[PDB]
Amino acid sequence: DVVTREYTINLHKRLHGVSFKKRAPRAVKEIKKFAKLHMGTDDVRLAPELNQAIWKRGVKGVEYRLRLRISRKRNEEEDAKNPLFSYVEPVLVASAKGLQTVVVEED
Amino acid sequence: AGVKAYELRTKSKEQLASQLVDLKKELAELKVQKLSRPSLPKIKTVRKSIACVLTVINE
Amino acid sequence: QNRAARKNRYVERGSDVVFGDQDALTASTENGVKLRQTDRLLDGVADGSMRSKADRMAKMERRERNRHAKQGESDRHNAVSLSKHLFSGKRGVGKTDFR
Amino acid sequence: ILQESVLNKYRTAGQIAQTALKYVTSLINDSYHSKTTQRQLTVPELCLLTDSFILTRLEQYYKNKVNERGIAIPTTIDIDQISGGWCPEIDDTQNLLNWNKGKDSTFASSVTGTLRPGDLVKITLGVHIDGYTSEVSHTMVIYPVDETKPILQPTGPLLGGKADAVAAAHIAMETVVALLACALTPEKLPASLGGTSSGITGQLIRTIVDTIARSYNCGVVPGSRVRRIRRFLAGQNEGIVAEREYKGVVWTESHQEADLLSAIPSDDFVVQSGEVYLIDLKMASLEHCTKKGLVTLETVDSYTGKSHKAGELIARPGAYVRDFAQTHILKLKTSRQLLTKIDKQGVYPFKLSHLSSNFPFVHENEEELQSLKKDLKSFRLGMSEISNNYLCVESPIQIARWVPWDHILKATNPNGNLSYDATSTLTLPGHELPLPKLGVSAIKLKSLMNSTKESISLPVARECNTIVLCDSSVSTTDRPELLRLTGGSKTCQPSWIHSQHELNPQDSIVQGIFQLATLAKDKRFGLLLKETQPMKQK
Amino acid sequence: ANLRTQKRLAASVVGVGKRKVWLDPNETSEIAQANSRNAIRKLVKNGTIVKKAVTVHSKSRT
Amino acid sequence: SSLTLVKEALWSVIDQGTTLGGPFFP
Amino acid sequence: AMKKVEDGNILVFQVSMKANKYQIKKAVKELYEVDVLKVNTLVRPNGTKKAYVRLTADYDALDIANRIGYI
Amino acid sequence: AAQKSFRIKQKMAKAKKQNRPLPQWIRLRTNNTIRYNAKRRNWRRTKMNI
RNA sequence: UUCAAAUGAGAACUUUGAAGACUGAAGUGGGGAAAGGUUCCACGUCAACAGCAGUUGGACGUGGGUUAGUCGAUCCUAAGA
Ligand SMILES: [Mg+2]
Ligand SMILES: [Mg+2]
Ligand SMILES: [Mg+2]
Ligand SMILES: [Mg+2]
Ligand SMILES: [Mg+2]
Ligand SMILES: [Mg+2]
Ligand SMILES: [Mg+2]
Repeated sequence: DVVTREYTINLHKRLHGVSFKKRAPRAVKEIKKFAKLHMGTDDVRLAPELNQAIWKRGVKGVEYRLRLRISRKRNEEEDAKNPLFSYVEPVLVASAKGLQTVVVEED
Repeated sequence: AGVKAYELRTKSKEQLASQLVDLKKELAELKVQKLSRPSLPKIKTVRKSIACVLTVINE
Repeated sequence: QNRAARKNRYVERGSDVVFGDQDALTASTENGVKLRQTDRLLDGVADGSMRSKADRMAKMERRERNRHAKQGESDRHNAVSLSKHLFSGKRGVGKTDFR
Repeated sequence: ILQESVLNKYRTAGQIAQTALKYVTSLINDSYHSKTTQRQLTVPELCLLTDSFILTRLEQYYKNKVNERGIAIPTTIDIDQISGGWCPEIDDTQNLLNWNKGKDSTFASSVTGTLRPGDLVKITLGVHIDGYTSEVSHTMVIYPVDETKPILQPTGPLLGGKADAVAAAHIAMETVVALLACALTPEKLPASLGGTSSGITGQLIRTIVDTIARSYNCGVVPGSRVRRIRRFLAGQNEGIVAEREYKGVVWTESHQEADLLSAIPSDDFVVQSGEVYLIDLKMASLEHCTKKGLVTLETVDSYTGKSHKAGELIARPGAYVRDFAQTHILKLKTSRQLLTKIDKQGVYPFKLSHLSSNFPFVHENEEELQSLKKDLKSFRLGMSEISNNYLCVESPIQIARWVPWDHILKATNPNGNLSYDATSTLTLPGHELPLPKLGVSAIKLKSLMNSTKESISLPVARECNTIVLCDSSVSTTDRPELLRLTGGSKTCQPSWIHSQHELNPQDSIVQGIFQLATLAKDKRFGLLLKETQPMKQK
Repeated sequence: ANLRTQKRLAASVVGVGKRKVWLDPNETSEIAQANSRNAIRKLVKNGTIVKKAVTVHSKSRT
Repeated sequence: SSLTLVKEALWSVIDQGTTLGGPFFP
Repeated sequence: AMKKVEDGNILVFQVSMKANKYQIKKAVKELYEVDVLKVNTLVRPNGTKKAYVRLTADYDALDIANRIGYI
Repeated sequence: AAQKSFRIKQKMAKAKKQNRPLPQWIRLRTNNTIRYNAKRRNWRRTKMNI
């Protein structure tokens, strides 16, 4: 099924205690696992703008909270091992605090 | 093909020299063709004819 | 934008009609050579069946050196049977040959 | 799909081709038969003048209304054993003389450019407008002029195998034209020839042509075809460029083998109305062959150093074919400019002189010719790098050759089907099986031809026309009719020949051929053929 | 495709280092066709290859 | 052998008039 | 090598290792009946000598290339 | 060295022209026992020693 | 170190773009001397080698490339032979 939602991921408690050279790569992997949990799709693709948002303050300056837009869509290629995949985009907001999960109407 | 020494031995110096010059021109043209065709059997007989003419002149 | 799009027109040409769905038209060389470039390896073998036969012969002959992990025909390093500096160690109270 | 405008474009192309053929016939007759011209013209001069004449005539038709128009087939003049591809440039005359010094005189007419009595001269030319192509090809004969007659005429009719080949080509051309016209009214097909309620088939075409050739003791050269023509797809380079769809009948060494043993083209089709057909038939004389043999082709190269054969022809082909699927950015500015000029020509074979700004000639001047040659030198410089990167390929010069069957059978091929020409530059001829049932490849057959001492070169006569099967709405006369865009009784008039061989009337196929001739003559209740007329110049 | 040669040629033609040369990722085949500095110059002219500006070293605080 | 049979069959199978034009140049 | 024909009116030859520039210029003029502006030489990494022969403005290297046969 | 002697350059030219694998038509000859170039040299394996 | 696309049967390691860093002009920059000898560059290309991998390579195959009256040698002499 095709669906789009906006989430907030708490990267602070997921990166708590991580070595400074590994913080941003582990943030990438935590976002992939987060999307896999919320959409049931092992295929998760992150937008390069989301990668920029993760890496904006260096390798050890990841944000505590990130506002993500996750779209479960259809894998249109006929060689796909899974029929659906997740696409994760950044949501550049005034503040990531106090935001609940919402459903975006795909129009 | 090629030249024959018994045919060459009946000629004069001027005829032998003219034939040598013609053979050298022919070898130059064959070397030009060899740049495009690496297997050119006529080069061997032209070289042997040049050698035979030089041998007869020296004799 | 509509004026620009309507100006940008594509009309099928004869090259589109004939060569649109085709390719090649010329046999691809084994070594990626040009038309008048010599091929040292294969110029003596005119036909491709005998070319493939010689290629299989070379590939079969390569096997022993490949199992010995040589860099190629050019790798001919020879190891000695015994290294004297490794098998002449008798270290008294004093100077040694290694640390 | 035939339309008024499409038919008009085909008609204009055919008219220009007929006018060009009349022009070349008049030029040859003035140079060698009329003898009013002080200096005889040569073959490259005739080809260049024909191309310039075609361009000047085509300049005035469909200007500023059609994207692409020009010469489809460059003017080709083939003499005797040469079965196609002879169109030398004007700058290669001394090259030909120097390359063929010390050879035999069997190709003396082609080497020197000057025609000789007894020559079979085959002239081929084609014109395209918007990709609608009309091609003509006519064999003519060169004669000695009788000095005793008040009027110019040959001393005597042409006799022998060349006469047999001319007769076979002419009669096969006429019979095939009538047979394809019979597809519009199938009830007029003779019963002895085939089924009255059924149409025309490739099997019927092939058996009629084979019967005529066998009656006149001639072989069909493996380049012959009777095929369907569409826009931009006229077989202008058939052995070089592969085609997605083919509807026609071809003759090959494989077909010769099958007859002896009695997108691949097959003779399992039915001729349909509303189609354009090219008929190109080459007949090689078998008079000097005392035994049963195979007719094949030999490619002419420009390397004198490949053999010692004094009976060999060394020449460079003058027509090139652009491969539009291949791309490579060149290093020479001359080569890049030449490629830009070449891409304007389209998908038809071209000569280097066609790309000159001096060409075509407005006034025939020595300075015009010299500026053309000055262009041609740098054109050859650019073409060297263009051909080196496979952007363009040569159109081969081919000589008909005869190989006896006993030598082929006695020969041994250790590879069988597996062998192929790895050094071949073109894919289509490089990987070919001329004898599929015997397991003999093209390289093996060429080796056999070179190894045999009794392999001779057969004289060839050629006839090629373009026809349209016009429907009732398409035709003017409210009935279906065949429009012959090229050829007929006005341009392709047969020369004075006398052949001892004849069709044997006691065979069903020959009876059908005679009835086809009768129904073509019958202008009241028979078939309707509309020939395209050459146009006046002044 | 391998555009290492084209990147090097574009740097040499434009006159900057390879760090200041931008190859359009969408015109990959067009760039791959360019074996010569003349074709590289044509690509620079039509905008497939772009020279980047220098990284700023401002002197306001100094 | 099919090739041998083909070769044998090949060995087995190999083992007035007309006038066009006239006294004129067209 | 073919680029220099159109770029600087220069022919490129493989010449003998024993030949100097005087001999190269004299041989070119004798064989092809042209006037040579100047000769530059190098020894290639394969052990043969390469000569760049530039002709005068009154002669065209394009004509000489066409006459030789490579073009 | 860039500024080398002619003798050194001549030996280098000979080494370059020797550096090749076997021609493939050699393998097709009758009673051929030459199956590879046993004297192949590479610049990073065996030095020429001047 | 990371993201996406491309290529490919196959991509942690190839290419381009998007980012984060580093050498920090006594450089991880640009040239040379000794030495090496074609390793330079292009096209093709993966069996072996690159202590994982590999579509990449200083690897394998085929070729291209080094242009001088003025830069050097060449001439002079030093310790010396
Ligand atoms: Mg800790
Ligand atoms: Mg020098
Ligand atoms: Mg720093
Ligand atoms: Mg350097
Ligand atoms: Mg390299
Ligand atoms: Mg490894
Ligand atoms: Mg290499």
